[PDB]
Amino acid sequence: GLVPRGSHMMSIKLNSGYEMPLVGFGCWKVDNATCADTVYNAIKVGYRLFDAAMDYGNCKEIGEGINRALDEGLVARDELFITSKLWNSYHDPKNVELALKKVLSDMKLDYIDLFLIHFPIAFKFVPFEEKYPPAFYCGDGDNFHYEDVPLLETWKAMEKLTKGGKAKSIGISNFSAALIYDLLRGAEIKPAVLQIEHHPYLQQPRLIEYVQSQGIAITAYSSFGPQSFLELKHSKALDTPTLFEHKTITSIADKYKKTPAQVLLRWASQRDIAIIPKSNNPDRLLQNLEVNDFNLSKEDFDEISKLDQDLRFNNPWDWDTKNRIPIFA
Amino acid sequence: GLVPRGSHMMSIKLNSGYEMPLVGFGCWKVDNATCADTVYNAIKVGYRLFDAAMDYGNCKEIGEGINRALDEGLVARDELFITSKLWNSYHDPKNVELALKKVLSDMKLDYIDLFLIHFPIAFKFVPFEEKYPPAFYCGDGDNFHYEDVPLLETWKAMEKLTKGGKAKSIGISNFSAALIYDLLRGAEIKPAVLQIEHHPYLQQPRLIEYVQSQGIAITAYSSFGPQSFLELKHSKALDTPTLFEHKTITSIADKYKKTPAQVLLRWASQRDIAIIPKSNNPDRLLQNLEVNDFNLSKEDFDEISKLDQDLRFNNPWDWDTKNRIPIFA
Ligand SMILES: NC(=O)C1=CN([C@@H]2O[C@H](COP(=O)(O)OP(=O)(O)OC[C@H]3O[C@@H](n4cnc5c(N)ncnc54)[C@H](OP(=O)(O)O)[C@@H]3O)[C@@H](O)[C@H]2O)C=C[C@H]1SC[C@H](O)[C@@H](O)CS
Ligand SMILES: NC(=O)C1=CN([C@@H]2O[C@H](COP(=O)(O)OP(=O)(O)OC[C@H]3O[C@@H](n4cnc5c(N)ncnc54)[C@H](OP(=O)(O)O)[C@@H]3O)[C@@H](O)[C@H]2O)C=C[C@H]1SC[C@H](O)[C@@H](O)CS
Repeated sequence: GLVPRGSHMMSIKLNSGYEMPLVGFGCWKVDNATCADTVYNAIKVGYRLFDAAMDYGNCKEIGEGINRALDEGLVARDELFITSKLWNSYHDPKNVELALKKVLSDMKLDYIDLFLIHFPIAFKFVPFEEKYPPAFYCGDGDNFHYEDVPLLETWKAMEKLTKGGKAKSIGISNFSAALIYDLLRGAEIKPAVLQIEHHPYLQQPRLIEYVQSQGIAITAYSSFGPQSFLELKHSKALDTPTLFEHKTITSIADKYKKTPAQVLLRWASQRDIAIIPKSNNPDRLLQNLEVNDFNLSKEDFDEISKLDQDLRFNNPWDWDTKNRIPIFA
Repeated sequence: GLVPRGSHMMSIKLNSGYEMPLVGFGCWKVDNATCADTVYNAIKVGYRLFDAAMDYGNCKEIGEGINRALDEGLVARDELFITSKLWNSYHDPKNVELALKKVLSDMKLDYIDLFLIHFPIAFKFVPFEEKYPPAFYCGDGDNFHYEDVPLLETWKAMEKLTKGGKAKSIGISNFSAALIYDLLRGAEIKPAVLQIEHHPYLQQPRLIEYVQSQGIAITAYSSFGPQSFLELKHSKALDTPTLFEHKTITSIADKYKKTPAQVLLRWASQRDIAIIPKSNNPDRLLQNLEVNDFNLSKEDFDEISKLDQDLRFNNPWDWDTKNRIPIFA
């Protein structure tokens, strides 16, 4: 804690007054059977932020790993930054507090550090005891059904959660800039964080610029582009040249004795965009944490900028073929 | 009125129950000194829809041209379809009815057929007697200032206008699909029309698909792409290959003995997207009206589809360099 180089301890000061680590551990598709051990060892290795969600179905296991490290005194609770996300089924204001209480109960925590609206999409509510996580289930087989709940109504409910301190900060995910522009017109509390798909194939620079100009922090997901989606046989990801072998990336990695993956992560964090790389592998765990001790050059950013092709892998358009979800159209 | 070919009489049935002509006359940059004569002669030539806006500054002259044709009995009022648009300064609900009354007073009409929210942008109100049209003026020199009025609040005010019948139908313009998706959650009356920039360089196909699937009609503007903007020395438009000389377009025009301009217009109207070509020239007036009597082929649509490059000329991002307006980011 005394070497004057960049490290995994660097943080962003949120507009709520709390610090958020720039580098955290992503929990999507972290396997249930081993998730607690993975989270515990990530804490041992030095991870302090964990990016969870109601949708991910491993909330209890994440909590077991956290509470093991807390019980052993490896870390204090206030050193950890726990993020969760309100799923689409729970946008009705009357269900927002219920959803947070469910997260806290599952994770066996008194509070979470950041609660995000996971998507600007409002599914018909499904009771916890009918299906949890409900995922795409809307009470009627495979058919999607939706609730007429404007985003601002959900947001006002999220605002009330900060007052009791059970969610220290609140934010949004997968909102376009146009939606954020309208939301702030009705917001008493600005979102602290926007979390979005972000990688060199999908750079959305004007979204980044507008949102950061508002003092809203940005967290990138799927920083390795198509990689996260190969195991799901995402046809577009299967057909996309890997960022790990792309000549623009590898030639930059060659300059700094870093891996392509480390360049892809630092490309975000050096621009004050937080990252949450995911791995079930305890060997890339450390490489993904130690990305802030080198700097890309201005020419490197210029070169990486050329890769933008508006290639989006996580697009709800593909979920419901009867009622297309147009949040990124 | 008895030849069984497509013509300028074709219309779209709006979800409000009223018919809207597929081909109308656009009034942006129609010069004030000659606007009344131009509108009157357009009615003589057979135009029935006129696309006006508070921002355009020629509302009185448009009304003079209309009322001349009505006084001479060239047309009845119910044969005309008059569109106007609520400017950004008037999004506060208390100012929405005021704005419609201003339009009716200027145009000397009892009602308009379609009132659109011109942009999802809320400027600080400026009184009519201080500046009309206010354009970008927000009460403070060149500085922009804004109102914290969520779009749904403005929309509810537009909804009330339909009840008194002074606006037969209501709609929106320059809204992204994500904004429309949220608006419909709060709407009692769905928008009848979305009006957007639309041409082969900016095809936004998923926006078109989602919006039409909702039963909302679409009106294209700037169907000739960069052409409208050359007189304003729009640097991007000045650097853009004209659609009139683009080989994909000219080769299609060559098949049907039509001009490139006629192909560009029919490309929209054949897909049930209404068009509003503008001309101060009384000779292209007729060519722009007579576009529905030929059909493009499926291969032609395939070829024109390839021109899409997300090239947007009318982008409010460029208006305010201090507070970037991110509605299309
Ligand atoms: N807000 C949202 O909607 C979502 C948020 N997340 C969050 O982001 C975390 C990370 O994004 P991931 O998509 O999990 O993928 P990513 O980190 O890009 O890459 C993971 C894959 O890369 C391999 N890997 C890791 N480290 C590597 C190194 N150093 N070198 C090479 N390859 C590396 C991993 O393989 P191992 O596990 O075998 O190592 C992976 O294959 C997420 O975890 C989450 O916290 C992401 C997406 C969405 S939520 C998803 C969706 O919206 C659903 O909720 C609804 S359908
Ligand atoms: N909703 C909005 O925000 C806006 C709506 N409009 C509306 O659309 C009408 C038409 O779009 P235009 O931009 O006016 O331009 P367009 O018709 O594409 O082309 C006009 C130019 O093309 C030439 N021309 C006409 N006919 C031709 C033929 N047959 N062959 C070749 N060239 C042709 C014209 O030249 P002449 O006048 O010399 O013939 C033109 O040069 C608009 O009229 C309006 O009703 C459009 C834009 C926006 S509002 C604008 C902006 O948002 C401001 O309000 C705020 S900054």
